[PDB]
Amino acid sequence: FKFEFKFE
Amino acid sequence: FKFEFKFE
Amino acid sequence: FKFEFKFE
Amino acid sequence: FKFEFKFE
Amino acid sequence: FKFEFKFE
Amino acid sequence: FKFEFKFE
Amino acid sequence: FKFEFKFE
Amino acid sequence: FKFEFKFE
Amino acid sequence: FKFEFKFE
Amino acid sequence: FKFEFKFE
Amino acid sequence: FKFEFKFE
Amino acid sequence: FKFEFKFE
Amino acid sequence: FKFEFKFE
Amino acid sequence: FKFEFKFE
Amino acid sequence: FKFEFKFE
Amino acid sequence: FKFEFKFE
Amino acid sequence: FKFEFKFE
Amino acid sequence: FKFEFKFE
Amino acid sequence: FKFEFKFE
Amino acid sequence: FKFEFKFE
Amino acid sequence: FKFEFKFE
Amino acid sequence: FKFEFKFE
Amino acid sequence: FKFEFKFE
Amino acid sequence: FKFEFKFE
Amino acid sequence: FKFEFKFE
Amino acid sequence: FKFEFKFE
Amino acid sequence: FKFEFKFE
Amino acid sequence: FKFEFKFE
Amino acid sequence: FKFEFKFE
Amino acid sequence: FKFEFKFE
Amino acid sequence: FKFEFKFE
Amino acid sequence: FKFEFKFE
Amino acid sequence: FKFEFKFE
Amino acid sequence: FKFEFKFE
Amino acid sequence: FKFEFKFE
Amino acid sequence: FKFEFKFE
Amino acid sequence: FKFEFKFE
Amino acid sequence: FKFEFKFE
Amino acid sequence: FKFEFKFE
Amino acid sequence: FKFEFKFE
Amino acid sequence: FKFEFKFE
Amino acid sequence: FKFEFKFE
Amino acid sequence: FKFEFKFE
Amino acid sequence: FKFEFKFE
Amino acid sequence: FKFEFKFE
Amino acid sequence: FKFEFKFE
Amino acid sequence: FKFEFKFE
Amino acid sequence: FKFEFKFE
Amino acid sequence: FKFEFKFE
Amino acid sequence: FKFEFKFE
Amino acid sequence: FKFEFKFE
Amino acid sequence: FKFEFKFE
Amino acid sequence: FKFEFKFE
Amino acid sequence: FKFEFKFE
Amino acid sequence: FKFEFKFE
Amino acid sequence: FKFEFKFE
Amino acid sequence: FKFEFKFE
Amino acid sequence: FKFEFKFE
Amino acid sequence: FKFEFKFE
Amino acid sequence: FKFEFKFE
Amino acid sequence: FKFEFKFE
Amino acid sequence: FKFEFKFE
Amino acid sequence: FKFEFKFE
Amino acid sequence: FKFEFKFE
Amino acid sequence: FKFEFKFE
Amino acid sequence: FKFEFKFE
Amino acid sequence: FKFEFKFE
Amino acid sequence: FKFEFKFE
Amino acid sequence: FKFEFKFE
Amino acid sequence: FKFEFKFE
Amino acid sequence: FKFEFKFE
Amino acid sequence: FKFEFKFE
Repeated sequence: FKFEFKFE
Repeated sequence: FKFEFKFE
Repeated sequence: FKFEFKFE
Repeated sequence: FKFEFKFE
Repeated sequence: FKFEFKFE
Repeated sequence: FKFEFKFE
Repeated sequence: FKFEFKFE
Repeated sequence: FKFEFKFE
Repeated sequence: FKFEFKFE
Repeated sequence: FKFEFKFE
Repeated sequence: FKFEFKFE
Repeated sequence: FKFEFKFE
Repeated sequence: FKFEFKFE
Repeated sequence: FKFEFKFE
Repeated sequence: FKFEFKFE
Repeated sequence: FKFEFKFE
Repeated sequence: FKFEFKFE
Repeated sequence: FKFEFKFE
Repeated sequence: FKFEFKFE
Repeated sequence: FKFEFKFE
Repeated sequence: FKFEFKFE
Repeated sequence: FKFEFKFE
Repeated sequence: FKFEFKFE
Repeated sequence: FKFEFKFE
Repeated sequence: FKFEFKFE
Repeated sequence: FKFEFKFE
Repeated sequence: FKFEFKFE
Repeated sequence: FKFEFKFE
Repeated sequence: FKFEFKFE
Repeated sequence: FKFEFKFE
Repeated sequence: FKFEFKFE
Repeated sequence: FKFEFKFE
Repeated sequence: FKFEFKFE
Repeated sequence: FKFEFKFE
Repeated sequence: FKFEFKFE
Repeated sequence: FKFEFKFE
Repeated sequence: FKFEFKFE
Repeated sequence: FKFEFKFE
Repeated sequence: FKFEFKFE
Repeated sequence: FKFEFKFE
Repeated sequence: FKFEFKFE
Repeated sequence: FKFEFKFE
Repeated sequence: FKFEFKFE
Repeated sequence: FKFEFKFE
Repeated sequence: FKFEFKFE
Repeated sequence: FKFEFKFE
Repeated sequence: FKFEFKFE
Repeated sequence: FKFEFKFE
Repeated sequence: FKFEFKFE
Repeated sequence: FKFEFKFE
Repeated sequence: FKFEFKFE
Repeated sequence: FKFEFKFE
Repeated sequence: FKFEFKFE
Repeated sequence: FKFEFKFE
Repeated sequence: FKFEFKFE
Repeated sequence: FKFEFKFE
Repeated sequence: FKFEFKFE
Repeated sequence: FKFEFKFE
Repeated sequence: FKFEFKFE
Repeated sequence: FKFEFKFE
Repeated sequence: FKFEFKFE
Repeated sequence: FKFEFKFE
Repeated sequence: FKFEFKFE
Repeated sequence: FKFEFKFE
Repeated sequence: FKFEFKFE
Repeated sequence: FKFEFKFE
Repeated sequence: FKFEFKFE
Repeated sequence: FKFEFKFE
Repeated sequence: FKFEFKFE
Repeated sequence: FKFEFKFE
Repeated sequence: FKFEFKFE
Repeated sequence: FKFEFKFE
């Protein structure tokens, strides 16, 4: 159950 | 169940 | 069951 | 339950 | 229950 | 309960 | 309860 | 309760 | 209660 | 209460 | 109450 | 109260 | 009150 | 009060 | 009050 | 007051 | 006041 | 005042 | 005689 | 014989 | 016979 | 006769 | 028979 | 007849 | 029967 | 009839 | 029956 | 009927 | 019944 | 009916 | 009943 | 009814 | 009752 | 009713 | 009552 | 009512 | 996060 | 062979 | 997220 | 065989 | 962080 | 068999 | 850091 | 069997 | 560094 | 059984 | 380096 | 039983 | 190198 | 019982 | 190399 | 009882 | 190699 | 009692 | 910023 | 399967 | 910087 | 399952 | 630099 | 489960 | 360089 | 559980 | 080089 | 619990 | 080469 | 508890 | 080669 | 407690 | 080969 | 306490 | 082969 | 105290 959050 | 979140 | 969300 | 957090 | 925080 | 902290 | 802190 | 500290 | 400190 | 100290 | 000091 | 000292 | 000194 | 001295 | 000296 | 001397 | 000398 | 002498 | 099965 | 089935 | 099932 | 099961 | 279940 | 169980 | 439970 | 229990 | 509990 | 207890 | 408690 | 107690 | 206390 | 006491 | 105190 | 006292 | 004092 | 005294 | 599996 | 799996 | 598989 | 697992 | 498991 | 586990 | 476990 | 453990 | 344990 | 331990 | 212990 | 110990 | 001990 | 010891 | 001891 | 000892 | 001793 | 001794 | 997701 | 996310 | 997450 | 994160 | 985390 | 981190 | 940590 | 670290 | 540590 | 370290 | 240590 | 070390 | 040590 | 060592 | 030692 | 050693 | 020793 | 040794 992955979750990535890239800001840039 | 991956979830990608790019912001830029 | 991927899900991408690109904002930019 | 991974959680990725990139900032750059 | 991993948690990564990359800054760079 | 791992916790990753990269700074570069 | 691990904790990594990479600086580089 | 491990604690990692890399500096390079 | 480990503690590592790698410099290199 | 271990304490690791690498220098290379 | 261990203490290691590796230089190399 | 051990004390390790590696030099190589 | 041990003390080790390894050189190699 | 042991004292270890390795040289190789 | 031990003292070891290993050379090899 | 022991004294160890290894040479191999 | 022991003294050991091992050569091998 | 013992004195040990091994040669093998 | 392997069998890979990826999901995500 | 190897067999992959990558769904995503 | 080997069998993998990687969900993520 | 292995069976791998990854989650994340 | 071997069985792994790696959650992360 | 092993059974592995990883968490993290 | 062997059983591991590695938390980390 | 072992039972391993790792923490860290 | 054997039982380990390794904390670290 | 052992019981291991590691700390570190 | 045996019981170990190794602190280090 | 033993009881081990290590420190170091 | 036996009791050990090894400090090192 | 023993009692061991190691130091080193 | 027996009592040991080994210093080394 | 013994009492051991080692030194070395 | 017996008493030993072994110095070596 | 003995008293042992070793030296070496 | 329920799971169901059948083999053979 | 045969295989079956359910998620959620 | 049901799955069905047959080989051979 | 059969298998079942629940998380959370 | 509850867990449930059934085999066989 | 059966299995159950709770964390936190 | 509470723990709960049941087998069989 | 049954098991229980508390840290901190 | 408090500890609590119950078995059976 | 029961168990309890305090450090520091 | 204080210690506290209770069994049974 | 009960137990107590102080170092330093 | 002071020591303190109490049993029972 | 009771116990006490001083070194140095 | 001074020593101090008290029992009972 | 009481005890005292000096070396050197 | 001087010695000093007192009992009681 | 009292005791005294000289060597060499 | 707000987000909401539903599946099934 | 339900999800939620909040940012900023 | 702020963050909030909900699952289930 | 609830989560929170704060930065800066 | 500041950081804060909450779970549960 | 609560956490805190400070740097610099 | 400075560092501070809090848990619980 | 409280922690502190200083470097340089 | 300098270093300082505090716990508790 | 307090600590200090100096090098060079 | 120089070294210095403090505890307590 | 104080310590010192010199080398070379 | 030279060496020097101090304690206390 | 003072010490010295010379080699070569 | 040469050697020299001093104590006290 | 003084010492000397010669070899070869 | 040669050898020489001095004490005192 | 003086010593000598010859071999071969």
